[PDB]
Amino acid sequence: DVAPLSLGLETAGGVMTALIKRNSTIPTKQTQIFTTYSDNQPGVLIQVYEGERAMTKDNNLLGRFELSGIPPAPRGVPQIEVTFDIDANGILNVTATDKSTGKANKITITNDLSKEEIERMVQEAEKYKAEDEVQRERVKNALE
Repeated sequence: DVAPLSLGLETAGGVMTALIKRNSTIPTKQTQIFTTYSDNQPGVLIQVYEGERAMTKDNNLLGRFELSGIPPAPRGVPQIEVTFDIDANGILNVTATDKSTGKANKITITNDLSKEEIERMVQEAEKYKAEDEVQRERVKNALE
């Protein structure tokens, strides 16, 4: 019925950027536009995470994929359309599309987390909220 944890990707500096918030009713789909952190960046590495912590290293890695062939441009210029989709079965599909070329790549996360594991993660996020925000502040929608 609901997404037990927020689902997002890593933005520059290892920042957790959530596309689907914890407790969102499913099926659900959210889209955000991202960009490159470096000049003439030829690709973006999409790193899929689940959890409530501000930094991705403190959340659970679900999977990674690369989107290559980004045409040369200054940092912050390319437009990468990222869509997180949860179907009726609770399965997550993540797609990244380069708006200039139309090139897309995707990953489907399979469940081949218990109530206590989810509760531990939510509680830990509440306990370390300040340390987490300090780390986030020092390091917007740019991807590496």
